[PDB]
Amino acid sequence: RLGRIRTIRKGIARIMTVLNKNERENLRKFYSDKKLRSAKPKTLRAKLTHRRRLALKANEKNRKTRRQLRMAHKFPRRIYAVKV
Amino acid sequence: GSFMYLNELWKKKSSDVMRFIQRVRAWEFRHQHTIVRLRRPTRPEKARMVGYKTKQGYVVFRVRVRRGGRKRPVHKGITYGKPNTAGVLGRKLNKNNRVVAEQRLGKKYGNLRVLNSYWVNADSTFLWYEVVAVDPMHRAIRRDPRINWIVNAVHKHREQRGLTSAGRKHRGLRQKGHKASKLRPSRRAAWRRNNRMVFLRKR
Amino acid sequence: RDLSRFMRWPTFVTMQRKKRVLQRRLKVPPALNQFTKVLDRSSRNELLKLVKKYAPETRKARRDRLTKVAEEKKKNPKGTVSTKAPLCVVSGLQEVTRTIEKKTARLVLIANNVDPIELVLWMPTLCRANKIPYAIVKDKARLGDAIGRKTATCVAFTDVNAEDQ
Amino acid sequence: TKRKAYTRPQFRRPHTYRRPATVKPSSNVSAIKNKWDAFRIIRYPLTTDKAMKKIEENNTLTFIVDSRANKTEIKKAIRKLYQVKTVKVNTLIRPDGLKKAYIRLSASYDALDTANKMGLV
Amino acid sequence: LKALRPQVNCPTVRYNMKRRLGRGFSLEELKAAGVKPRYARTIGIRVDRRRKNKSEEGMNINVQRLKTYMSKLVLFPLNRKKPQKGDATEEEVKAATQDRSRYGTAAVG
Amino acid sequence: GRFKPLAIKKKYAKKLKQNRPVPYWIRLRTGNRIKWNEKRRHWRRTKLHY
RNA sequence: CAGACCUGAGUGUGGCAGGACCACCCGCUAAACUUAAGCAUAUUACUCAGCGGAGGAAAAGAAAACAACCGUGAUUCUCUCAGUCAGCGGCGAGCGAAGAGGGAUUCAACUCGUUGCCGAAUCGGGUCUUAUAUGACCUCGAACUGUGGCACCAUUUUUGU
RNA sequence: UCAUUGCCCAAUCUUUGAACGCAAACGGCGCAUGGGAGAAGCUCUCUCGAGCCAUCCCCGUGCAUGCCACAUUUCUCAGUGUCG
Repeated sequence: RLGRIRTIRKGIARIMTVLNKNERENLRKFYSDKKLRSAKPKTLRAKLTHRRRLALKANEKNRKTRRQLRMAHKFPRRIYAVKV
Repeated sequence: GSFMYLNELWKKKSSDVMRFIQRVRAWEFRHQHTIVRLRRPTRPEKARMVGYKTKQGYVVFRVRVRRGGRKRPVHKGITYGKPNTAGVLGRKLNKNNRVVAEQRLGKKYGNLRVLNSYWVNADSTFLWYEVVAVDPMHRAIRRDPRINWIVNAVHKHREQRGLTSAGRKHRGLRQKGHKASKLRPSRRAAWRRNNRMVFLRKR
Repeated sequence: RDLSRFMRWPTFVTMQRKKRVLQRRLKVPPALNQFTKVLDRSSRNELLKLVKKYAPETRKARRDRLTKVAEEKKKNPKGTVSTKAPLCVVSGLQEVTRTIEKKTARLVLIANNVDPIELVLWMPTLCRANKIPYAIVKDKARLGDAIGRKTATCVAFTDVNAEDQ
Repeated sequence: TKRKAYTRPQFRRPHTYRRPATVKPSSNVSAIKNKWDAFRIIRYPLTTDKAMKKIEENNTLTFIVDSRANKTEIKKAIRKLYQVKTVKVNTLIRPDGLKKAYIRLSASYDALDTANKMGLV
Repeated sequence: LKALRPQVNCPTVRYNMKRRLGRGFSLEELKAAGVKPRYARTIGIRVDRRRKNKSEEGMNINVQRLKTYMSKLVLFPLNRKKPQKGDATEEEVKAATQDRSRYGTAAVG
Repeated sequence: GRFKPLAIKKKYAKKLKQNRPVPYWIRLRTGNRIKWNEKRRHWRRTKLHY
C-alpha cells in the first residue's frame, strides 16, 4: 500500500499499448501492393462477421449485363405526375 | 442445337444400344467408389438443360445411392403400437430417392450447392444421379452476376430444405389449384393456418 | 522376377484395363459397331497432313488484323478495307451440326474416340441422312493438335482450295 | 519402352515432389511478447522461518516464482538478473499455487547478504 | 400512387353483374390505344397476360380509361435534355409530389 | 490416492483461497448488505468429491 | 518411325467446412396418452418426440390456374366463404375444404436449353496497363462451346423480300 | 485534467474451446521454421576483460482433417486408357 505502483504498472500498459499500435500499423502498410493477398494477415485484417466476411462485392453485383443495360437505357422511369 | 438430337436419343433408354452404354457404366460404377467428381457429365443434355454452362464453379458429381425401398428400422423389428404404421417395410418413404441423393450430396461436403441433378442410371442396386453441384466461391463465379444469387444467405444449403424441383416434387409443388392446395403453404404452414384459433379482435 | 502378370493394381488401372476387355466381350450392335471400321494407317495420316493446312491458330491473327481494320477502315472514309478470311477447317460440334444441317460441309470426319460417343452417335447416320460424305476417323488427340487443343471433337471440310481437292 | 519392376504384387505411390510450400507469412504475433520475464518470473520472495534457516545453510533463498516456470528458465534468469550463480535449486509448486524455489547461492555470493542487497531484511 | 389497371366486369353469377377495377390491363387494349407495354410499365400502368380478354366492350371502355389518364398526364421531363420524349410537360404544373394519387381520379371505377 | 494431476491440484487451490472469511476491509464500507463468506468449502462436512 | 494424348495419382497454391445459436423458419422424420363411455378402424396427429438444415424472417411466387362469365389475370396475406347444399367418416365417434367477393400489400417480375452466333472464343483465370473497365499479354478454364442474338406475348404471322 | 464517470472508435485477450502438429485423467509429447539465453569451447591473448560461438534451455509462429482453385507460361509422377 504505497499504492502508487498500480499506476506505474498501468503506465506500463500504456507504453505497451502504444507500442504495438505502432508496430501493428507499421506492418499493415508494408503489406499492400497488389489489390490483395498476404497483404495483410488476418490479424491484420480484421474480423467482420461470417456473413459480413462473406458477401458480394459491389462490382460483381452492380456489374450486370448488356441485355439489361441496354434495356435500362431503354426503360428509365423517373417522374411523371398525373392529375389533370 | 445438337441437344435436340441428343435429347431424343437420350430418350431411347429402353434399348440395347443404350444398354451397352448403360452396361459399361454398369460395370464402371460397379467397379467404382461411392461418390465421384466428374470432369464433365455423362448426361450433358440434361445437365446443360438443367442448366450447365461451361465454366468453373460448376462442379460435377456422380453419386451412387442404393435403390429399393427401406424397412422401418426398429430394433428387432418390433413395434408395440396399435396396428397402423406397421411392417418391416411399412412406411414407405415420402422423401424421394433423388432427393435424398442430392441431400446426401448436400451433406457430403461443406460447400456444394446442388444446382440440380438427374438420374443417369440405375441398376439392381444403385441409382446413379449426376449431380450438378456448384461451389459459390470462385472469384469468377462470384464475379458472375448472373448466378450470384446462388451466393446468398438462403444458400447455406438448399437441398435439404427441399429446394430442387424434384425435392420440390416430393415437396409437392403443383400450381393446379385444386391439385395444388394444401402443400402450397408447405405442408405445415397451412396446417397452422387451417387449424388456427379464435383470434377475433372484437367478438 | 517381375510381378506384372502376377501383380495387383489400383482399381483405376484395373478399371481401364478391365474396361477394354469387357468391351470386347459382349455382342455389340452394328450400331455399337460403327466406330471400329476406321480408316487406314496411311489414309488417316495423310489427311492430317492436309488438315494442317486447314488448321485454326492464335487469337492474335484476328486481333492483329482487327487492329488493322479498325485503324484503317473505321477511321478513314473507306469501308471494308481488310484482307481475306483465313482458310481453316470447320470444326466444333454445334457448328458442324448446322453445317450438316445446311448440308454444307463436303466431308465430315467423325471421331470414334469421344467422351460420350453418344454425343456423336447419330452422326454417321445423320451424314448418311444428309447423304454427305462421312468418315470414321481415329482419335481426338491429333485433331486436337491441328487445332492445337488437347484433343478435338468433330470435323468437317466445307473448304480448302481446289488444288487440294 | 521399359516398364517398372515391382516389389509387391500390389502398387504404391512414391514420396516425392515435396519441396517447398511454406504457406503463410505466418508467425503471427505482432511486436512479440517473448513470453515471460523476470519482474514477473519472481513474484515476491518467500521468507519464512524456513527461509531464514535456509538462507543460512545452503546459502539459500526461497523465492515465490512463476509456477509455470521450468527450472531452467529460472536459472537463466536469476543469474543474469542478480549477477550470480547458484549451486542448486529445488523447486516445487505448493497448491498454495506458487513455485517456491529453494536456491543455494554459490560461494561467490551470500543469500543473506544478497538479501540486503535487495534490501531484504 | 395508384397504378392504372383496367376496369372489368368480374366473375360469377353472384358477380355476373358486377365490375371491379381488376388486376392488370390488356395489352391488346394498350395496343389499341397504342403504347409499348414495357413502356407502359414504366409509366406505371399495369400490363398482364392472363387476362385473356373475353369481349369487345372492354377495349372500348379501356381506351378511354387509358386515354383519360393520359389526358390527365403530367409526365415529367428532364431538363437540358429536351421535354420531348412523350413531350413531358410543365415543371410547375404540379405538385406531382405529395397528393400521391389514386388513379381512380384519372380514370374512375 | 497418492498422485492427483495438476488440474486437480488447481481445484483445491482455487478453492482454498475461497474457503475463509471474506475480506473484512471490504465489509465496512458504505451500504454493505453482506451477510458472510457464503460459499466457504469444508471437509468433515463437504468432501469435494471425485 | 517415333513420341504423345488421355486419365488417376502426389505436391504446391488459394479458399471453404466444422461447431454455435437453433424464439421464429425451412426441410426431414415421426409417438403414445386420449376419445370413441369397450375396442381394433378412427381419433389424437399428418401432433409429441427425433433428425438434418437456413434466414432475418424464411417460406411463396408469375399458368400444363380459375372458370362456365356481361367474365377472371405471380405469389403472399387478411377478412371472408363455411364448420357449409363440397364433403370425408366403425359413415359413427369424429372429421371437413376450395372457388369466387371484400380487402390489405404490391408501379414485380425473371434465364436458359431446341433458330447463323461466329474472317484464330467473341470467354474466362491469371498477368499486366489504365487509377478499373479498359488496354494489354499470356495462362490456358474454354469450340464437347463461353459469348452475342433471338427466346412460341413475338419478330409484322403473314404477305411489301 | 476527476471520474472503477460517460461513451466509444482503439487495442489487449491467458488457459480452453467446434478446437485442428500429435496428445491427454499427462499443463505429456512431438514435427518444420524463426527467434532468444547461456557451463564449455573458441577466439580475441585486449590482463583483467571482452567478444564470439558451440553442448543446454526457452519462446514465437507453421504443421490437423476435408473440400475448393491454382501453379512458369508448369510442379513432380502413375497407368497393359491412349499416339504414331
